[PDB]
Amino acid sequence: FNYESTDPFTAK
Amino acid sequence: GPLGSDDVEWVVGKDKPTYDEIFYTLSPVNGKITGANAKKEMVKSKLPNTVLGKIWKLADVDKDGLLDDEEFALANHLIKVKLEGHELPADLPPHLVPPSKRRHE
Ligand SMILES: [Ca+2]
Repeated sequence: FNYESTDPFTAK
Repeated sequence: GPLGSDDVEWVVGKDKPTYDEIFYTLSPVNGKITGANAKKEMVKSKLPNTVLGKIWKLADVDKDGLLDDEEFALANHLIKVKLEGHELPADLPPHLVPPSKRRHE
């Protein structure tokens, strides 16, 4: 699926 | 099911009250801290977002963007594992993950 990132780390 | 034969000693449960004390002193939301408070703590750990990120993705038991009591415990645990001079293998053994994620087969 389209990634799984909602974490405050991988947002930048 | 309490009392039986299947007992799993959660490793991070022995030194959890420390992260519990920190948990409540970070200002939690409904008993669960958000990625804000957690990330603030994790950056005060002085670790890179890469390490912190993999920590989160392993420690987020609910997979809910939040850190509950057990989730934050895992997070802080992996952080101090790095402090002890170790690495995070991106694996989560059955006795590293809270037994609340187990199905009935
Ligand atoms: Ca969580």
